[PDB]
Formats: sequence, structure tokens, C-alpha cells
Amino acid sequence: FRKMAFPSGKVEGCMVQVTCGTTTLNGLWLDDVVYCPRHVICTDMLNPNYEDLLIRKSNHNFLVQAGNVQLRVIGHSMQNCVLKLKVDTANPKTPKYKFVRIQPGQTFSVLACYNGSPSGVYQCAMRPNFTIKGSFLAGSCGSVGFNIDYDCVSFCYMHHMELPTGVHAGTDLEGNFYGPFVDRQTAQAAGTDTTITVNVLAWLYAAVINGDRWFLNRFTTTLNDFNLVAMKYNYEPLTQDHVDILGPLSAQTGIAVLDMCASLKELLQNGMNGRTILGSALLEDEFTPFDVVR
Amino acid sequence: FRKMAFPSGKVEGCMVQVTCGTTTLNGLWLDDVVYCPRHVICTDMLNPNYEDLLIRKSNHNFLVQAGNVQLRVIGHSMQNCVLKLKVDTANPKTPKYKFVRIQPGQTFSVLACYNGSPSGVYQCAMRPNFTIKGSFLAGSCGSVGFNIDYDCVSFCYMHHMELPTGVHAGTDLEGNFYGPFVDRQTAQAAGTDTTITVNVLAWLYAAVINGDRWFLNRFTTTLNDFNLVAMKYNYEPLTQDHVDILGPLSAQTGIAVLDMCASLKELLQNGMNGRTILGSALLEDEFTPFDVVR
Ligand SMILES: *C(=O)[C@H](C[C@@H]1CCNC1=O)NC(=O)[C@H](CC1CCCCC1)NC(=O)c1cc2ccccc2[nH]1
Ligand SMILES: O=C[C@H](C[C@@H]1CCNC1=O)NC(=O)[C@H](CC1CCCCC1)NC(=O)c1cc2ccccc2[nH]1
Repeated sequence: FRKMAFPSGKVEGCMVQVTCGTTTLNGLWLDDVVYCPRHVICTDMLNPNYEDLLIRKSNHNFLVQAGNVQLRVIGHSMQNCVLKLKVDTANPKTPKYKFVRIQPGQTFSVLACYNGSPSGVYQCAMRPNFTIKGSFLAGSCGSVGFNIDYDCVSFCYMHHMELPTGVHAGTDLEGNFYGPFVDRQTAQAAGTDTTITVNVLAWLYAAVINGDRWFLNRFTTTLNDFNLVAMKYNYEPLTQDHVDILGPLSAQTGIAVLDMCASLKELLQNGMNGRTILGSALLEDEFTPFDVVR
Repeated sequence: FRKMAFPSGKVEGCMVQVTCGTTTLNGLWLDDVVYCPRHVICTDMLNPNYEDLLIRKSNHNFLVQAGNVQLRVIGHSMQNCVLKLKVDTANPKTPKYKFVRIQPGQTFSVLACYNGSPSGVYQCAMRPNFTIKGSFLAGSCGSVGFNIDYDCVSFCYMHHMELPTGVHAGTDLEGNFYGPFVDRQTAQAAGTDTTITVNVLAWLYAAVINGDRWFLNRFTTTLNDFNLVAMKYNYEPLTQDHVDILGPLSAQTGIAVLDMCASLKELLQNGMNGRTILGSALLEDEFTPFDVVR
């Protein structure tokens, strides 16, 4: 069992470099628009007035490069916290795509990029406190997170900042931040994070579908008793929605959702006692019910 | 610190579907040759005479589809355990590439494919027992592993089989097996695996170069004394070469390798005791020194 990312080729053909003044970062070039974080126009960083910063720019202040080719910016506008640079040329490599806003617990692939060129790809989850536990470099802003389903790329994240705890914060591709964050270098802190309970359960089901049943037991639990216990370990409350979502995996393994909840309760109480589940010595929470079935 | 795969775009455009009679798997289309496991011509599998089975085949026995378009096979050829299907057209998406054979303990990215279509990418290490702890579907054969070095794709692995323990075995792209395995259906087992010591040290350096310091101590050991410790815990012997190739990581953050070996020596007896390292609670051996520095 591997945390697998989506093949990155469709996204690679979209990454460009955007430079404004002394700042360069990455942009996403789809059709004839380049999307990048609006803070590329900052020098300024504690209290930027982006409306005032932007009206003073003209098209030639934005240097956009796709590989060796410089694209000509013919217009620009701001949509929430993303800048949209209109360019003279449509990206010939534009894939089928959509912009989607995800909820906490969702997973996606990140194409980490620097100077417009892709560096690596890895799988991420949106944490319950709306941060990402990413691996992001000095000039990684504008790198995007995405899923691919039937040749259609769903762009769900664009990178903007690193919080002082070392986790990461960013926006959807319409420029709205995930979580209570703003593009200012002001004191802001991520809420206390929690473990994604529905994902841990999905992964225990994956463990059952593959090798192992050693963590199962003879007990069941009510939903409320499970939540009362699990929250004492900083697990997210499990909702009826989550119970419904786990239905197909329950049906496939013959283990009722509340029976798997009993197993998780005991795993939290006992630990794993030198054993491993799918390859892990910790309870994994970055695989969704959807990810397991695939 | 995340396990990062190479961006897979350059390889995605080489993946095709090969069907022979009843069996479908993946092929690698480079220039005017498609490469795939020779066991695609089996039905038979318990002891094949591949030369005999191949002379019985003709070009039209091989159905090669590059997505929508069928490629016409105009020649067929075996090299060790890989079949070479000459097709009428050079792949216009052929990247700069070479065929390389890797050493146990080296890492690479796997592009898992099914029906000739890329499905996921992840980072792998070649185990000391020459197996791969992969994630491979029913029709994953022909999927490849690779590294990228400045526009050149170095192919090092093509997938052939799953051993009874659930680990995986394959060849290089010249058809030579990694490990003491053969392409026939028969009892074969992986040799007892060991842990890749130099990679564990690199991962520890990835923690000190990062932030963590709590496994560090004031002490040092000898290569001989450390190698006596490695044996009880089934760790690969640390060679004067490994120490040297780590030297660039020692030199940087002020920790001699044998200084970090003293830390690893104590870790092999104390455990973590609730503390992570980079962001994990087990000694990780799938990052090379080059993987950490890059
Ligand atoms: C190719 O697509 C598959 C990939 C396997 C399938 C499941 N997971 C994988 O990685 N390859 C096979 O199925 C081979 C078939 C060839 C092997 C070499 C000789 C000719 C046929 N079979 C196995 O990998 C296999 C069979 C088997 C039976 C019992 C225990 C383990 C086991 N592994
Ligand atoms: O790519 C550029 C970086 C990405 C960062 C850098 C290191 N790792 C990353 O993910 N973005 C940035 O550096 C912007 C700077 C800022 C954003 C808000 C509006 C004004 C400009 N981000 C920041 O993450 C940041 C600054 C900072 C200062 C003190 C403590 C934590 C901090 N984090």
C-alpha cells in the first residue's frame, strides 16, 4: 500500500514562471489566462493594500515565461487572492479541467514547482484546521494541488504561505483561502489540528481488504460513545455522513462501520504492540474512502 | 519532508497497451520499439519455452494500442526477459532517455499503469533482497520505474510479478531480472530483507538539517563497532564508501557520520518513545543521500 499521486503530466504542461519586480513564483497557464498568488505584487508585506498595489501596475510589469518562451501579458485582474494575467497565447497543452473547492479530509496531488519548472509530485490531505502538511521551497508559491478523474484535472489548491508551525496555507483557484487565513505576513496561527477519523477507518478497511484482521475485536459501539472516546485522542468527530460514506467498504468486508469503530477505539487504547498495519506504525489518516476503493 | 516522486509527464507519453491472445498488460513505446514482459506470450506459465513460444507467434498476434490508435507491429524480438515489438511509427513523444541498471538501496519513481493508461506515481527503493515494496494491480505488468536527470529519463525497472509475500519483482529494461527470480509460475520467495543503513542515516540528517536534534548525543563509535550492531538488527553493513558519500551531509550540518552512527546505535535499542523524527515514528530507509540533498 502506497500513498499514490496522480500522474502529473497534464499539470506539468501548464506551469509557468511569473516575475513582478524582485519576486518570482509559479503560475498556472490555462487557455489564455495565467493564475498566480496576488502577493507577487508585494514588496509592503504586513499590511498590503492590493487594490492600490495593483492599479499602479501595467501589463509590462508582469514577466511571464513558459520554458524559454516569454508570454506577453495583455491584461490583468484580481479575483479574491489570485491574480489573473491575460496573455496573448492560449496554452496549447491546456487539459480538460475544472476548479473545485475541497473540504477538510480530502486528498490531492501536489506538483511542487520552482521557477516554473516541476520538481516533484506527492500526495497531500486538507487538514481539519484547513492547512496542508506540505513540502514547500523558497519559491514554491503558485504550485497547485489537483485530482484527475477520467482525463479531467480538478484544480483545488494553489500555494501561498508557510505558517510558523511549518504547515502550509493557500487558496482555491478562485482565490479564496482555505481556513481563517489572509495573505498578510501578520501573526496568524492554525487551529489545533485533529486526526481525520473517517480516513483512519477507511484505511483499516483497506488493511482488512488486504492482509490483516489482527486489530479487530468482539465489541461494537454506539456512535456517540465512539465520539466521546475518540475526541479524547484529538480525533475528529465521526458524523452520520461519514458512516454512510463508509457503507460500500463495510459491505465489501462484512465488518459493520460501528464494529470497525470499536477496533479503532481499542487501537487508540493499546497502540499496535510492535505490529504494523499496512506498512505503518501509526494510524494513517491521509487516505479517503474514495482513495481506498481506487 | 515528504516522499516525492519525479514528475511523470515524460514517461506518461510512452505508455501503451499490449495484448497477446488472452493477456493484456502495458508496454513502453520508445522510438519505433515497444518493450514489455516476455511472459505476455504465455497461457504454459508453469514451465515456458519462450523461444519456442515466440517463433510460434507472428506480428499480428500482438495488438498494441497507443490510447485510441492501434500501432502496427512489424517485427518481434526477445532480449533476455523482455519482448521488443517493432512498430511502424516512432513515438513522437519519445523523451531523451537511457536504460540503466540500479543498485539495491537506490530509489526510483514508479508509474503504475493499467490497460496502457497511467494511473498513479510513487517513489520506491530497490530492497537489498532485490525486491520492490510496490503497489501493483492485476494488470500492472509492463509499468516502469525511472529517474530523471535534467531532461533525460533513466529507465531502471519494468514490472513482472508479485511474490507470495506481496512484494514485487522485475527486470531492467534490457530484460535482466533484479534478484534470484525467474519468469515462470513456481514457488519463489524473497530472501530475508535487511534495512538500508546509509539511507537511514541520510533520513536522520534530513531531520538535523531540518529541525530535530533530540536523537543526537555527544558520542561517536567505530565503523567496526557500529557494523557489529547493524548485524543483530539486520542492517546493511556501513561501508567506508557509504560514510564518504554521506560526507557532503556530515560536512554541512556539523555531524560526522560516525557521530550520527552513535545516535543510530542507540535508536536501535531505545526506540522513539512517542517522538517522531522527520514526521514519522519508524526508521525510514527509502531516501538516498541524494534524495535528501535534492
Ligand atoms: C502482471 O500484470 C501481473 C502483475 C501481478 C499481478 C498481481 N499483483 C502483481 O504485481 N503478473 C502476474 O500475474 C504473474 C504472471 C506471470 C509471472 C511470471 C511467469 C509468467 C506469468 N504472476 C504473479 O505475479 C503471481 C502468481 C502467483 C500465485 C500464488 C502466489 C503469488 C503469485 N504471484
Ligand atoms: O514562494 C514563496 C513563499 C512560500 C513559503 C516560503 C517557504 N516555504 C513556503 O511555503 N511564500 C512566502 O514566503 C510568503 C510571504 C508573504 C505571504 C503573505 C503576503 C505577503 C508575502 N509566505 C510565508 O510563508 C511566510 C513569511 C513568514 C515570516 C515569519 C514566520 C513565518 C512566515 N511565513
